[PDB]
Amino acid sequence: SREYWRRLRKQNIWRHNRLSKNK
Amino acid sequence: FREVVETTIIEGRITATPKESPNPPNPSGQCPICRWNLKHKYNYDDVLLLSQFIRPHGGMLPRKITGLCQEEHRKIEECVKMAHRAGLLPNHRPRQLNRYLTRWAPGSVKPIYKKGPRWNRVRMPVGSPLLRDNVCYSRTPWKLYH
Amino acid sequence: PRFVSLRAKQNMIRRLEIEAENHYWLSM
Amino acid sequence: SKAVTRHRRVMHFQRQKLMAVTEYIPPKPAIHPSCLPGLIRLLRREIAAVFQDNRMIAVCQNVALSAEDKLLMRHQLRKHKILMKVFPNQVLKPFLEDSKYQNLLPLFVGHNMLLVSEEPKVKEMVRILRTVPFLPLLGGCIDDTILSRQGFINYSK
Amino acid sequence: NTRHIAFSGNKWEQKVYSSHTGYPGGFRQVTAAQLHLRDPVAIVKLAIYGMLPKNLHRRTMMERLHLFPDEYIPEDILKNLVEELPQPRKIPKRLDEYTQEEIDAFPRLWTPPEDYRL
Amino acid sequence: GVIRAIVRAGLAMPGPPLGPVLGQRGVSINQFCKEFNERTKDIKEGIPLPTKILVKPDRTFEIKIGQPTVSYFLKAAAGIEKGARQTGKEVAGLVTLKHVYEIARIKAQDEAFALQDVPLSSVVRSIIGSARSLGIRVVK
Amino acid sequence: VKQVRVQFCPFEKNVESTRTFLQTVSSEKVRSTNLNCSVIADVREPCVDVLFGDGHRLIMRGAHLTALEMLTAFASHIRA
Amino acid sequence: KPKLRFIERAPLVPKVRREPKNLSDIRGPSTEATEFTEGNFAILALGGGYLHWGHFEMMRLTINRSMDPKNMFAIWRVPAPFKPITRKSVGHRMGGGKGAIDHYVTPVKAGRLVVEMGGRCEFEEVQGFLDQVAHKLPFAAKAVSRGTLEKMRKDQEERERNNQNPWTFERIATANMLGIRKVLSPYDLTHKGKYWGKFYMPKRV
RNA sequence: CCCAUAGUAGGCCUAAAAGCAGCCACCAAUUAAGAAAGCGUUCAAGCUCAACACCUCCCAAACAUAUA
Ligand SMILES: [Zn+2]
Repeated sequence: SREYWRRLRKQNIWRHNRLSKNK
Repeated sequence: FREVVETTIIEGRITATPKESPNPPNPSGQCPICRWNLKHKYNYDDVLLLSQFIRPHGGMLPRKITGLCQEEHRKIEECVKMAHRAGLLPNHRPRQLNRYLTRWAPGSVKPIYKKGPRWNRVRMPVGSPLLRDNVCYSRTPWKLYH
Repeated sequence: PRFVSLRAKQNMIRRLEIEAENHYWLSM
Repeated sequence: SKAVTRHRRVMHFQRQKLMAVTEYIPPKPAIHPSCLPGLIRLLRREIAAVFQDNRMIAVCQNVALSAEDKLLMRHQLRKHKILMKVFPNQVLKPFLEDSKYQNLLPLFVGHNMLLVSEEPKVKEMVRILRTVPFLPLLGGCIDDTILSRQGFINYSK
Repeated sequence: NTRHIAFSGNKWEQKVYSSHTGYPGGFRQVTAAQLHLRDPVAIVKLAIYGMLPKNLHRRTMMERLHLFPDEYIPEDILKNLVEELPQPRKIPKRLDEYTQEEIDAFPRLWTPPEDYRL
Repeated sequence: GVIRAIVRAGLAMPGPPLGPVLGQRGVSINQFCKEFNERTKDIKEGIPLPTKILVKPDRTFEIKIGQPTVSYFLKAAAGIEKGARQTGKEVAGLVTLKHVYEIARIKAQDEAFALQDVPLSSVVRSIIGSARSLGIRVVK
Repeated sequence: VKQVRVQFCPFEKNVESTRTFLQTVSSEKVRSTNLNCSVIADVREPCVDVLFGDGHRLIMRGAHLTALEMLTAFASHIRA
Repeated sequence: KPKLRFIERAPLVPKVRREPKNLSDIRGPSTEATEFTEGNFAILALGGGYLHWGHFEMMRLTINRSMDPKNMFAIWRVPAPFKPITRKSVGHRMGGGKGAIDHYVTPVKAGRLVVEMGGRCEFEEVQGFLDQVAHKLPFAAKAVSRGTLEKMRKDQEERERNNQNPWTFERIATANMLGIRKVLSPYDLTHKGKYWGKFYMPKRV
């Protein structure tokens, strides 16, 4: 549903945050 | 092509659009070089091919408009640089030492005051190595360093 | 420092070809 | 000199000739190969449900505002049962041909926000838009009839 | 016409002609462009002088070579010439020098978009 | 310009939460604590109340207010004066569903606080979402 | 700059050049910086009127034009 | 204990017998500890060299600095410095035996994994400080995942199967084609020409 | 290239440290912007990122084109 893909987007944003630490 | 006619009034007039010749000998190629069997068979000498990709003030056209390969866009971009400096494109001005085959910009290269020993000699670059894979009809390949 | 020309590679290669045919005729 | 050194030791010349003769040669084809030839259904079901819902529709270029100003527009149209919808036109161009909107295919591009409705407060929405000297009214379509902005003056009046 | 030479590549700006007046501190490196502005004979003259066999016939051979920088050759030398040798480089013509049928025979390769500015 | 604070109505003009943090745009904190005492009088006293205040370039005060906070609202309604520290496993206040629904009816009302959701689950999902991030167990 | 009368016909065939111009710089974003200018946008081959307060009248029929030429030409008359 | 434990300068039990510098502990492909063992990321050696104590402090120090112990653990694979490298006294003449033991060293051959990583971490997170670490090493090294390791080994199989060159080092050396074992090592029949000294040629098939 | 509101100045500790002094949860609203990945401030306020809407003096001379 809506909150499914919103949850998937928030986990992708967390992933990009954990990748952008050393940069 | 379209032009921007102005005088205060500014309008845009699509004027005298060309078209490519109706029979590519290699249809279902990709680049317009690739469509016409010209993958390695052009140089800076032939300006009828180079001039079709050039802005009328001498610069290159972008790769999306021409639809070239990436490889052939760097090759034509380099050959157009090497042909402006050999004076082969005289009418692509905005408004004297004779050269040809110049890789680098002529006002940017420091002279070789100490050419090295025979085992470490600083050579002079002639031509571009984007043009390695051309058809050489000699037996020796193109010497890119003089 | 000494470097390898095309003469030396072609010469080395034709010795390798004579060698490979020596390998063939010793195999029967 | 030792067999293991700190610098790369000079080879014997026939060692080096073997290394040059046994170099890697990559294969060359005769033709270069590069010179040869859930949320989406959430938008389809959601906005396709908005197609059957509305009797009247309108749209604008709602990119030209601030955040609290879009909050003011959101509350002043929250005062009506009209709804505003920021959604990509990338999926909306197949939406229109699905909903048999051939006069609405030249409408939806760029920055746009839907104003889907069943009750017209759109004259009073124009009364909110006349105090801001921008953000024009883009044409709508009530019950497969197109509304120009002159038709928004006529129908909204 | 040895003012009208044509180096290939950046040899006009990279190639260096070094001489030494024997005085200390008299080492003079001069690029090919600057030396071609000094004297428009000396690049072809030094090239030939380096090609010749390094012996005593070399300077008698250099006194057989007559270098002129322009179309102008003296009349006492014009009355001696026999054969004109072919130029070793084929001078590629420019876009002004292609005739119309030469341009028309080459195809336009690609359709430009109808709305693109140049 | 824009200024948003959490200045409590128990003390009008404290100092360091209003002195230097206002001392760049140029203020008169006597009017701010006067009108802020009007906001203290108009609602229940002894509470944190956020501001909206927009300092104009013509140098005038426009204090806009809505409901109380979410911190002392939930923690005081759960009777917690100093909240939990871990807030992942530790609990002090166990608040039922119907209490959260009863405070959520007077919640989706303001404009400056912009909790303007038309349904009820769109707001109780938010503040139960804040109840998971604090030390309050959602009973039933 | 004092006024821009930005005009287009979307009941007829659309032109996204002057509409993109209407979105990015005939918005309040530049007017958050440039307060004296007064846009007004009508809606019915497009047309952009520019009222210079001082001495000019800059009118652009941007049907075949693009947004970068219209914008940089506009700012070329802003620098004047 | 998800950090790098302290690596001592020299073990508690000493080594009283001096040792000859058998430099074939640098030469060639490593056998011990080439694969992962409950790891996901490592610092593979693209060449051989000697690790001192100060290298081990560069790795322990500059890894445990930038490391999340709640997200990442790490294991030494290379043991403590055990090879006693001697030096004679400074400015003294030759002879007189073999010099006294100066400092201990590990040998690391090529293809060795040095430091395994693990945990809830992606490769692109750990590329950074393992590339800084991989550049502070004495030998040429590289931060390598599991799928990048099998990626480049499958690449080496692709190179060994794609080359249109009829003459490889293996066919020439082992058959003694051009009489060429006069110039080659006996190790070049098993290194197959990809190792010269301590170095490694990845580009050479 | 854009583009950034709101529960909120997340709780506790901390003079306050608010995504950015530290612990822990890291839910949630619209269609969608992380209880926050870099500047930045005692603290703030302000700037970017992900995501939304368009998509002793150098040292052969030289030379890239004719079939090995
Ligand atoms: Zn192609």
